[PDB]
Amino acid sequence: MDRWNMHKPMLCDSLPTASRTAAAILNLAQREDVTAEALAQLIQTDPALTGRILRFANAPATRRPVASVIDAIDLVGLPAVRQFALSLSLREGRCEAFDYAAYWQKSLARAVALQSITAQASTVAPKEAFTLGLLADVGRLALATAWPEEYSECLRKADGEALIALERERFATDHDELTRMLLTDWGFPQVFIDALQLSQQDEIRDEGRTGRFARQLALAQHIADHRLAALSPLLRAEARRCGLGDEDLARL
Ligand SMILES: [Cl-]
Ligand SMILES: [Cl-]
Repeated sequence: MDRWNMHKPMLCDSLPTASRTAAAILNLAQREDVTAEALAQLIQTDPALTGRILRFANAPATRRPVASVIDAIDLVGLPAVRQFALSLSLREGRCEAFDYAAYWQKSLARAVALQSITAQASTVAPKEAFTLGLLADVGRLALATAWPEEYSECLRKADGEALIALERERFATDHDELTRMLLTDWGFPQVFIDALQLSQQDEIRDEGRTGRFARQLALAQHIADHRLAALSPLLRAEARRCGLGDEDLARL
């Protein structure tokens, strides 16, 4: 497991993967002849393994950072990435009150939504956006993994802003700050973290690419929450402001 460093909390190797997803990743990883593409498609359904891979690929010597499993593969080679995939052989999970299935389901759905949204726009590369969507709240997984019993207490007594406040008290960090710190450790440049933080405001007025990407993130989040539960006038207005064709996003 990973040590919890109070000054600079950081989990990566120890984050769990879903049993079914791990089984399938291992199956493919042990397959005699698997493509880079098939392996990446499968691996990028898992926030834990995706993070580890990005972090490895972005570690100080390398050269430019990557933000998708397929780009990591091109950069460091399929054999190295395969090693990380086979490492699952060696969880999901200890935090009693944390809904892991819900977390994994929502993370993928959001990744998929953000990819579609950005695919019809010109802000960021959709494969990189997918990854950010996948990882947008990986800080939740990390707290649940690091402090399973303490975090179960928090989860039973609070949600929303009150949960954030409770996390700060117990851990001197919260799941959103932790996410940004993780994403920063794993190689993402600050504009992406800022766009993510922006996307979490009640209302996103900000101009520029950062504002537009933030509105795209906010839309992926709210749309994903909606299916897995229409959009408010504000969100529709923000949707219109990025420019949106609809409405295969509100279902499938
Ligand atoms: Cl440490
Ligand atoms: Cl604990």
